[PDB]
Amino acid sequence: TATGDEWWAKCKQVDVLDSEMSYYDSDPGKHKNTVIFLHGNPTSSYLWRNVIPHVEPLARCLAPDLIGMGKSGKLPNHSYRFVDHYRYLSAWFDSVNLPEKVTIVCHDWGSGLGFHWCNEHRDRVKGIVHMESVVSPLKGWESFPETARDILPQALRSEAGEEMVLKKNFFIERLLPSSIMRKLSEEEMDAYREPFVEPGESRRPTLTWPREIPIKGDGPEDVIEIVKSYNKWLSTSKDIPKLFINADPGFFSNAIKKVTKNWPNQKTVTVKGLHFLQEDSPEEIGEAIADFLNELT
Repeated sequence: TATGDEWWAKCKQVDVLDSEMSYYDSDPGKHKNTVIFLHGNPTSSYLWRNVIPHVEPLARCLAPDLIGMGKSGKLPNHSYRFVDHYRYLSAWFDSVNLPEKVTIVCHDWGSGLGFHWCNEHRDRVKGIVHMESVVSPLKGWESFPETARDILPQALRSEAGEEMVLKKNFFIERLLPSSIMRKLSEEEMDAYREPFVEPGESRRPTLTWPREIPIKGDGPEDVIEIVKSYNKWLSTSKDIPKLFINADPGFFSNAIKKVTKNWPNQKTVTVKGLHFLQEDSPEEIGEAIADFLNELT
């Protein structure tokens, strides 16, 4: 199912600041119940292709490609830091005729952006669904999941990051399949490869993202402070219904379950998967989001 071109034929484009962003939108401009799906690294809105159909009968579903990723525009200055993504994503939020409140569904760096957007736009949030998410700064390279303890310091956050990612597409060719339980069809793999076909700066988003991970003591301090701030808000957010979709065995999920154990007003459902759990349990994730929306209403 689902070529890259079939998925992106369903998506529209919108000008955003000095560039353009691609996004899925099941109901352009409608102010009915609305859900926004945010992917992370190194994926795109394609990641949600099998989840969204379970939610669409209840809600307008939007799923943007983050700037520099999917079919969204590439930036000539190739500056793809968290604050740069948040600039373009915030403008996108203001450009797609959203209703007064929305539910955010987010994954990985999509949750970093989504949690931050929510923290800055608190009266626009009717619920948050998060999975394999960025819920806290990390204490050190020790609190990272075991399969990546060495991958993140050495290599990507090093001088060697450029050659592994920009030249040999390490995040797409190695990391992505390494945290999916099944093996992707080459159709699905080509859909993930398409935004980063050309070697060089086109792949810079997949290298800047691991360099943004908030490691206390290392940095970056600006992301560390963004994450601490929205963690503080989330941990006392009694009025914001939350659904944590726990991946078993997961990647970040074990650590997230601990960070969020006492978060008020958070329900947990568990599904099978590693980090990219949408590729192993999209049906269960979609039906859990559908249940969550019905509880909100």
